[PDB]
Amino acid sequence: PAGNTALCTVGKSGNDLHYRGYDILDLAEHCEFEEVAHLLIHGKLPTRDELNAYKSKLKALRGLPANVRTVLEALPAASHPMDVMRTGVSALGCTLPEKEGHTVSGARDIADKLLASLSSILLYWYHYSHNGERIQPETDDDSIGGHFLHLLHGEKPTQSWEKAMHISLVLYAEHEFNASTFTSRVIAGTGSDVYSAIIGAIGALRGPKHGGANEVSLEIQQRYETPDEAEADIRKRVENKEVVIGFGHPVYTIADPRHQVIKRVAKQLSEEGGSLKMYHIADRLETVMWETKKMFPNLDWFSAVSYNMMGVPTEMFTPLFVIARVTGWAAHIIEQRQDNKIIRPSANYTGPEDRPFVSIDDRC
Amino acid sequence: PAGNTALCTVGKSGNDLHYRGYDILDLAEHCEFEEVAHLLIHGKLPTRDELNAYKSKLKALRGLPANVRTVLEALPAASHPMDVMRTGVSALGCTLPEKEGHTVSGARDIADKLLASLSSILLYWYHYSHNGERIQPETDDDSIGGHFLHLLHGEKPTQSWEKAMHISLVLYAEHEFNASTFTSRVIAGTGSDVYSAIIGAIGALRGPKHGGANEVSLEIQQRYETPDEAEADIRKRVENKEVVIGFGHPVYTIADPRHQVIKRVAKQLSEEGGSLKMYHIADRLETVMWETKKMFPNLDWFSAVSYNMMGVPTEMFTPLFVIARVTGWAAHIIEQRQDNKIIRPSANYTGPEDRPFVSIDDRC
Repeated sequence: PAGNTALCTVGKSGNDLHYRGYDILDLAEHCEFEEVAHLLIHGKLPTRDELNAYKSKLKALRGLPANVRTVLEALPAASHPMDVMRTGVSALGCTLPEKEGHTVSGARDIADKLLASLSSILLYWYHYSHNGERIQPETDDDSIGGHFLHLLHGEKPTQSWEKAMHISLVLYAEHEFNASTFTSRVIAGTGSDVYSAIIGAIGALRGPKHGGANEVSLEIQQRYETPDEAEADIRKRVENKEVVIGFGHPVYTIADPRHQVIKRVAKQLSEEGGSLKMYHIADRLETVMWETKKMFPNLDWFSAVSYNMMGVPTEMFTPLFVIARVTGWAAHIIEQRQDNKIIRPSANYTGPEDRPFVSIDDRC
Repeated sequence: PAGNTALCTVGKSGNDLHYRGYDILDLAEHCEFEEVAHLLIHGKLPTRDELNAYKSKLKALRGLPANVRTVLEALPAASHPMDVMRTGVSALGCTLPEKEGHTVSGARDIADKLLASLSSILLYWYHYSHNGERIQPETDDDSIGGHFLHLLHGEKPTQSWEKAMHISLVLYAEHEFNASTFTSRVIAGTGSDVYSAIIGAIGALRGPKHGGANEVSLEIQQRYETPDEAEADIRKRVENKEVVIGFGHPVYTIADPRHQVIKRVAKQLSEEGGSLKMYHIADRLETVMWETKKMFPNLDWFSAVSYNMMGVPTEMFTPLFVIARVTGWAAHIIEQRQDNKIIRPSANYTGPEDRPFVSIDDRC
């Protein structure tokens, strides 16, 4: 145990997930993502009136500073979209810096600014560099996911795509201690600013062993023409001691509770389109992965199908992880500041013993 | 048992520091910083021929890409200088990205580029934002330290200042696990890129509890006009249970071996310039902290004086710590990728026990 938290419980029964006491099943079923972002950042499920004010507040924070636009326009088309988000946030930190007091209130305002504008940072860079257009970040869209989709596709998404986006983001919002969250906490713990703690987190989430997962879940799912030929190739790959990504989890011993939710979303999204190809392939390999290895699918297995049905480019999967997870990060950064206990990390040495100094001419 | 390292031992005897088995006392007396950089990044103390080539390589790596310049130009004059580095390194990662393989050789290329240009990033921004000038970063100075001072002051430094920079930067080059180093290894343990690992480390080092203890050390020393007065106020604060920054260490139980070395450096700088007011106060307060609390001074006590004598603005203290410590971080990044073992932290839970969901219109 690396620290204390009041934020999140996962895997006590082998298959449960809670955000500040609330079940993720209930949260995914009923809440807009914004309700969950309010729970994490601002501490509680908002009333109706608290939600209205919060959604209006977020709606007005979607803009990009003139100088940030100049920063984004300078980043080449081939940039890792994660590095684009990292740079934009970094530039923003220089432009709207935290007040040197580091108030809880100030931390939340930054959280809320990042949350509203990360989509704008990504997609403004994307459309300028890829298409030569300076898009309008300040849409009339009423939700974060809906804003995302609008800015990506150049049109307002269906009510259907918006609701599924709410469910996606909620499932990804918080997950106790992991590499990115822990990083944010280590950075918060030195007395550093919110932006920096969020920027280290983003760098950790960029790593394919952490935030990359579903990018390759989609890569596996798209290899195969049919559910039969997927089955054959995977059990061939498992017999050759390959790790199939999208399966298993450190903490969970029985199931990832977010999976059943995202599978259901993927199913509806695939149906509504009229194409259940990719879904049936994922569903087959799920059965096959259990027969072969006794592994359950994690959230990153079917999120691949749901996102792709919504036309999300592969290289934007992790950036969406950042739009969702920034809410947990912001909660953890704030919690770390309040009980700023630190666990001094120390190592085990395996280098050479003390040895005499060799002079420069003496080492040739 | 957070991880294994072959890089550095700290306080095995209580007052000892080794970089790859070499004693810090020997390194600081005999090595150009470039030689310690080479030891941490490339693995060995270089032969004369290898140093000649390394310096020729670093001298030509001082440049700033056209797009990166444009990025730095958008950062307002009032940016934290650490946030400027953060942004600059961020944009550079988009510009000269690591190839997807993450080979050892490519990592060292990025560490070397970063080692050579961190000073260019910082000071191009400073002199554009503060003085309206586009400086030439590709100078003819023959050391990183000397390059820094040239771009800061607008003139080549004295030989003496150059050598003092060599020493300072050797002293700050590496220090086993700590917040910034551990952050670099967490980010690296996700399979993320060198820039991301370094950018998070910068974020951690920016916290006043970690990166800028010598800035507050300077504030302390500069409160007072005389040793006698300094002694009266600090011993009054100590009686009132105040913490005096620049004293103690979590690892060293006897002495910081880096202190003796920087004290000598600061003595020569203060004497060559003329003023000893600050030195005589720092040196006096050292005595007071010993008699009163049996606390020894750590490196951040006299490095204030020495950097001050070299005309370094206080806000550039921690940026200079980055120039030095990027060598350790880079070596630590390389190590985590080799002997890889996850991130994996866990928490104990203190939040609300499973509670019922209240639907939005029924909350109060």
